[PDB]
Amino acid sequence: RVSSGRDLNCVPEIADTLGAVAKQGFDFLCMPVFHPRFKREFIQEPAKNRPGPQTRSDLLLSGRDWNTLIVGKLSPWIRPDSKVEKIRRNSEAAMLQELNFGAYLGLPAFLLPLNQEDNTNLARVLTNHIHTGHHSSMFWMRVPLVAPEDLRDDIIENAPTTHTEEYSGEEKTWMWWHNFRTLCDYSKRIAVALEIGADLPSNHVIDRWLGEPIKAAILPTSIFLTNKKGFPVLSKMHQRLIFRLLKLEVQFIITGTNHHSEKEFCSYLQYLEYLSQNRPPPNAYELFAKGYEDYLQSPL
Amino acid sequence: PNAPACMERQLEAARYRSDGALLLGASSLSGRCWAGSLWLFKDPCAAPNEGFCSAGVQTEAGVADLTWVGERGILVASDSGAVELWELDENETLIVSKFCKYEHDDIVSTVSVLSSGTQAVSGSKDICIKVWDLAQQVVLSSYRAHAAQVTCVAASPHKDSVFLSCSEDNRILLWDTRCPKPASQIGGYLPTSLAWHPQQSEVFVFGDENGTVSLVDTKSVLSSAVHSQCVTGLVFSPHSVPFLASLSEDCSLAVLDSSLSELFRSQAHRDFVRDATWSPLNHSLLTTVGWDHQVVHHVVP
Amino acid sequence: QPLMDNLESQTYEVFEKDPIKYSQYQQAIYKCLLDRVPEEEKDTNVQVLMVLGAGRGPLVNASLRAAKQADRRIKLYAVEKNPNAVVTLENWQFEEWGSQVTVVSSDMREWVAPEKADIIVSELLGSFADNELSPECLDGAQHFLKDDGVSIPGEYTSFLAPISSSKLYNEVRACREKDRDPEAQFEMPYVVRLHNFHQLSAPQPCFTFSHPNRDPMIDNNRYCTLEFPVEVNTVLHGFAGYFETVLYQDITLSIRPETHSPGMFSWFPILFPIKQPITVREGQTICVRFWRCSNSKKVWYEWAVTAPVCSAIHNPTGRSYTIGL
Amino acid sequence: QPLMDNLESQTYEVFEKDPIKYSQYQQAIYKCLLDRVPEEEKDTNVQVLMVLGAGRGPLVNASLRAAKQADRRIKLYAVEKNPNAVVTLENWQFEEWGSQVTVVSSDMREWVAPEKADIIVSELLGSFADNELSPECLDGAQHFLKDDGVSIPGEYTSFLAPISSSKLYNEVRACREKDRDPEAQFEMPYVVRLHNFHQLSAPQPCFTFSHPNRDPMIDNNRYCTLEFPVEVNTVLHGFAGYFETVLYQDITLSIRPETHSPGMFSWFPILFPIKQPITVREGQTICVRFWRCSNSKKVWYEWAVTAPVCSAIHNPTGRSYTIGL
Ligand SMILES: CSC[C@H]1O[C@@H](n2cnc3c(N)ncnc32)[C@H](O)[C@@H]1O
Ligand SMILES: CSC[C@H]1O[C@@H](n2cnc3c(N)ncnc32)[C@H](O)[C@@H]1O
Repeated sequence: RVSSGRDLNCVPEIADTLGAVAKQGFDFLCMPVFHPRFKREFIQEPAKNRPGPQTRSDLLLSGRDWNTLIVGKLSPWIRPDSKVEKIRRNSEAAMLQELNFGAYLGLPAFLLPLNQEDNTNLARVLTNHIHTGHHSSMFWMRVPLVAPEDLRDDIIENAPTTHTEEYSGEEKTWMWWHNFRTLCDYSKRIAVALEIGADLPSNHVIDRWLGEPIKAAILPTSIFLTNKKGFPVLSKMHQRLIFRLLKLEVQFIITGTNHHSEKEFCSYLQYLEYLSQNRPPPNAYELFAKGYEDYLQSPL
Repeated sequence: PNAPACMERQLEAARYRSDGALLLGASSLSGRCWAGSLWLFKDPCAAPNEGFCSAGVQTEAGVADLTWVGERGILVASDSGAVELWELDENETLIVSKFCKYEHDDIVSTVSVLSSGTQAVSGSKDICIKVWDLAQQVVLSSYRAHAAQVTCVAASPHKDSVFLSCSEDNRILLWDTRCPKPASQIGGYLPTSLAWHPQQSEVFVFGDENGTVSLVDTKSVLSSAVHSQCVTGLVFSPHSVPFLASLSEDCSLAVLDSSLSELFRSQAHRDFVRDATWSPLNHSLLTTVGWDHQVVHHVVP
Repeated sequence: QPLMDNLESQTYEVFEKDPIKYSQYQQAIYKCLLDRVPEEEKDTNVQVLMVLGAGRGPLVNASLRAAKQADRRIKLYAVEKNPNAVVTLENWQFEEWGSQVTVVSSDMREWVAPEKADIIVSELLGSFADNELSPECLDGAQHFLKDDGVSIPGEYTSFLAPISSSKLYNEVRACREKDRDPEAQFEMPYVVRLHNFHQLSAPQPCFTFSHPNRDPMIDNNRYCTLEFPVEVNTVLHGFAGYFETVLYQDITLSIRPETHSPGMFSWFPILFPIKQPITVREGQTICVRFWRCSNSKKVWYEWAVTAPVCSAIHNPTGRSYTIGL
Repeated sequence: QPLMDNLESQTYEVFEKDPIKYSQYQQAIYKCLLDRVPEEEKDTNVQVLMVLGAGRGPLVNASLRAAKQADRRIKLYAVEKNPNAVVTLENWQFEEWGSQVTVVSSDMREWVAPEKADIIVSELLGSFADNELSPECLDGAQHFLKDDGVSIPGEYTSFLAPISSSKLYNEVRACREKDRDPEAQFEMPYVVRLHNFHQLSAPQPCFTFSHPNRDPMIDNNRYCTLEFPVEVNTVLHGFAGYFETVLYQDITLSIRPETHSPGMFSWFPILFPIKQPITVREGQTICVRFWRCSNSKKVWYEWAVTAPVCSAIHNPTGRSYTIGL
């Protein structure tokens, strides 16, 4: 059985949203804790003095539900590495605010994107939240296998996509991650949420992630092919990647809208259960070793 | 009048129709419920008072942007990932949903009707730009030209294959769908707003995240530090020689001339200025909406 | 440490789950409104009530229930410095309370109040009464209380008792951490539901604070000597700490075992350990000294046993434990 | 840390033993008095001078020598928070200075000044310019400066340079102490007369402060990225820190090696170490990030190398080193 989550960026009513998601068979919901478009000002009047509540109430869910069913998401307007000083400062204050609300809610995990090369100040703000107060939330860094710049359609007449091999360049998002966790001092609380695209990179790029703390794999509905009966399926190569991820016992995250509209949403989940049930059974050694994976012991 | 009992605090959009009726779009960006609403005021002075609207309707999610589709249609950019078409009933007393298509994988941020008025273009946080056939209610083409969130899309006033896009990947793209490679890169600080010049076919203006407004010619740049923060919108006046309204997150409104020089300034808004619309009846009257729930009617000198 | 730290949602949920406590504050507010506003003035006289450290709103609701039962007019201010709790209060204000309640997102020591208060209501008390810094907070809020203004609580007192417990002594011993002084675990108090222990002498009052604080050039620092008669042979491992508070007149709350408020579980006793166990013979007196110290940044306790034998002074200068201001 | 700590008599004696420094401040005051008071007003116009952090009195004497040479009338206030230095100033005031000098025993951020100043004179600068908290102190004193008032110094800037030194790296390594994080010695700056080292790239400006601070809602926090071109093969062990200050107009003080004030020894360079040495090939760029952080109690620096390889962020949240406010 797979542990799965639903990634949503639009949650009109939490209780209605969680219920719908859980009926579909998901174990958790990744959602914004402040409205993703609700940009807040911290320095300049009059906007810094904006009234009313800044977000929805913690009273909307039981404490058990916040602790178990909700993965917080950082607002997409928060840019701590912006080239604009005012944007950097508002982002720092907004990032601390969102992280602190997450810690207030007792969220098991919180998603932060690694979507560019320089994340120095995002790492400084996270490292500072980690050393402030008493909390133990996991931080899941959302990082793509292939950078959006490297998978764009070759449709810009005067800015063509490079057809030549860039061995180290195709591994760039691993370096985004490596630099981020080096800055943060290998904190046990910082993990990878690996995002999977329609076109898989070459093997060496995938193998770069071997030995990395992958806690989740993000599967967009758009990467799924359609079978004879209209159900979402994966290419033999994506299936190969899923089998490796299931061995690591990652939590799967389904992102985007239903692109298999004629069929129900849980079909994406059903396909993952199918792959999970259709993997090789554990041999005598594998059944014995269960629970000992990466568990350090003193030699007898 | 069959409309919701109360409209949401965060006014996102304001657009006058050729007769002078005012279209409003709102979202609740805080509190328990994060939904939205579409409103029509045949009496714009009554706005935003719900008990004095001509028609009003509640949407499932927030209104990130909207546009008129002729005189009766209302195209909506939804937080849900949907692009929705709504239409005023034959009595203009009810806003009825025509289509709700979930084609985008994240918030639909920007929406624009092409010159023919038969097709539209959407932009999203999912990094894609889509071309819609409004009568068939389908996506004709989907484009992943960008490497980050699509901030703004603006259809050419007069060319049905031409549009602009700008994004957090620092690209401004000029599109011509007749081309095998439809996008072309034009050309700093991130581009946040776009407006084609109403008279000069090859001229457009763009706003940036640092408060700068720029004048750009395709065939061939003029620039001014208009705002202290992000330029949210740019709307040219309906005059023979247009005036240019700029709105920002600095909570101000500036009305500029052909040389980008400031003629008018308003600090009426207590929160972010979201949309501006020039009156089709009184060319000196400009209406702005903001997150402070104010509908301000400005008299421009 | 609700002043230094922002309390989590589930911590506030625990506080709120104590009905006895809130019915006591409601009773104290009810009595105070009746003594401040005569029947003839009930429609004219609006009392300005200020909840200082409102949390998620139980004291705001207790004040509103109190005004309804007293049939007196109130104007409420809900002051909270934790912006995460402010979200809860602001959602309550829009949905339930309305204009009657003004939510203020601020530290009570910094807040420029628009008008003076008739009553200030707070629950800034710890297990040792003043260990959460209620004296410093309420001294900072005092200038916005009217000359005839009332503070609920009006008074609080801490109590100490010598205890024997080789079980708890070992529990403190096991709190040795790396990158700190190897004995720092003994120089800090612990909140603990004391179970396997022996109370060696009856609890005696340690420190008292009164609000409003009348005396000019106020000093929250203190030095107390306590002499505990011991009737048994034993081993001293530390001091159990409790408190009592006067909300208003005869309405009180207590965690002192002999006067414990029935059914109230908001506070467990505190434990001030000692580094070395001390032998006590029957008929001997245990003499303990406690200091409440501070600077502009921190508050802390220092303590020592001076009879039957001396201990070292524990936590000198807050080197192992401080309470953030 | 002269703000947090009271400097000893012999520490002040060391400062005073630098004639170049005081003749520079005297020259800056002399020039300022001549620009502020025209010849015709020399008998009518008395300038209110305030020495903020007067120590044992060298800036008071430099101000008096400056007024005598400019032939302008001055009214001096000598502000000092260290009461041990106040004894020296008060003995000087009774014996030498007289009524002309008013000694004030107070923190400049708390002092209720009886009148506004024409000129505020201070020497609150450390080896990294702002590391002794001159920005916070002078921001707190600003309200008592006249609208056209002058601050001496008027500006200061810190500089950084990558350095190689296996000798200093080992010296930091040997600073491991018990009862603290085993790597805390690498997350704190040191004042050091750097001798056996290699400067890897020319010093570049890091942080700048201007006084009076004109901008509303002042922020002393900062984030700087510096790119250092490297022409040699080497090993990076840390960053040498220096400063420059504009006392008045063209009158300056500098410890930046290329512009060093001749004969001035009041400040040695600062050293920001890194935990792990970093290999640098010729032609590579060293990229360093520095933050100046704070809360209401403390100020600190955080730093990291992001090229040719990443280091961990050093001193996150001031966990190893803070500057007391
Ligand atoms: C019910 S526990 C005490 C409550 O008072 C709040 N609090 C403590 N000290 C202050 C203060 N100085 N100003 C405002 N609220 C305070 C805390 O954040 C908490 O919600
Ligand atoms: C010459 S070193 C700096 C001098 O200024 C003093 N000082 C530093 N900060 C302050 C302050 N905030 N108020 C008054 N004196 C200060 C120190 O005690 C020292 O004598």
